[PDB]
Amino acid sequence: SVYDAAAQLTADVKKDLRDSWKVIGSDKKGNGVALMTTLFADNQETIGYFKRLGDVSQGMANDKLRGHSITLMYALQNFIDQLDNPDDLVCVVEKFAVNHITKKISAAEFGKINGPIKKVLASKNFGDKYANAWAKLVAVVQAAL
Amino acid sequence: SVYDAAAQLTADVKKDLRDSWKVIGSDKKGNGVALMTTLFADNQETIGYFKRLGDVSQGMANDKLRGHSITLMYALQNFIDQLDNPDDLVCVVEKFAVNHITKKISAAEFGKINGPIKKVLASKNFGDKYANAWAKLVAVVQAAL
Ligand code: HEM
Ligand code: HEM
Repeated sequence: SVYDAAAQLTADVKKDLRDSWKVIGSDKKGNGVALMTTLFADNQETIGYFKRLGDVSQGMANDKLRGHSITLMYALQNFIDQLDNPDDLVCVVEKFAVNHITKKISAAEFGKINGPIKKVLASKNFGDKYANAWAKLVAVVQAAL
Repeated sequence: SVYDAAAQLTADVKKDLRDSWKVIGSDKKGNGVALMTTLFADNQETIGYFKRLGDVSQGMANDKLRGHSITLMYALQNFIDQLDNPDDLVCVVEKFAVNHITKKISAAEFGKINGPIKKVLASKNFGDKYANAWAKLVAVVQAAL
């Protein structure tokens, strides 16, 4: 239940999400591409889903990948801004869930983003505490897939 | 090209876009839904394109419409944040252009959003000068359609 999952975002979890987002969200292009390249490097079996982006190994040089990556960061910005109201968080999460359901992305595969998030956070000195907080947010999307 | 349309956005235009967005972008749920409902009221012929959202006459109560509207405002947030780097603005604009091209939305049809934007801007007392500035930003997207 996406609603029960949203209920797991306690005061402490929301605080850690906001605090870390303040840093990671400051460079959407840089960290956005970092997230995607890490996903492709650690889970090569997911590259096939991104055929529209062309050669993803080009990273920042790939205009389609850069556009996609920046936009992805605004989806996270959206989630963070909706933390105050569970009803609004759920409706935006379901909107993005549909985008992935159409691309045939399951809850299990969506969860493969946790590894990359932990790595990007770690490179900014945010440890497991923050990685686990973000895993709870990702879990809300997984509940809608 | 799209680059040309973006590179032509002057300092004065960017100033008006940012100043007005500070206001209309401050209430994404409220102004986002207002934009969509106004589009449906003045351009009823577009209602059919949004069948995935269900009964759009339900307004704010429609969770699918609310989720869509909030997300639309983040696409605008994206554009506004990329104003000073045409290269980044272009790649994000082309990304969203693809979303509409797949939905069979022509450049002329995309331009129908100018009416709703002008009305929402006016509701906050931003006049024709601001409506003209936004029309120039919409024109960047039209260059990709
Ligand atoms: C933090 C997690 C993630 C977020 C917030 C996110 C966000 C997004 C956004 C905003 C889009 C654009 C939707 C559109 O306009 O069609 C997108 C597209 C896509 N996402 Fe994700 N995504 C995430 C994780 C993943 C993962 C882990 C996979 C795959 C294992 C995945 C697969 C896809 C695919 C295949 C597309 C379509 C790309 C294209 O053809 O343009 N996403 N995602
Ligand atoms: C300020 C201008 C506009 C912006 C920034 C914008 C933004 C968006 C965004 C972000 C999406 C979601 C993309 C996706 O996840 O697939 C979307 C979907 C869509 N847009 Fe727009 N849009 C604008 C104007 C228009 C206009 C004027 C029309 C119609 C004449 C239109 C028709 C559509 C349609 C049919 C969809 C698909 C909705 C669905 O089935 O989920 N858009 N738009």
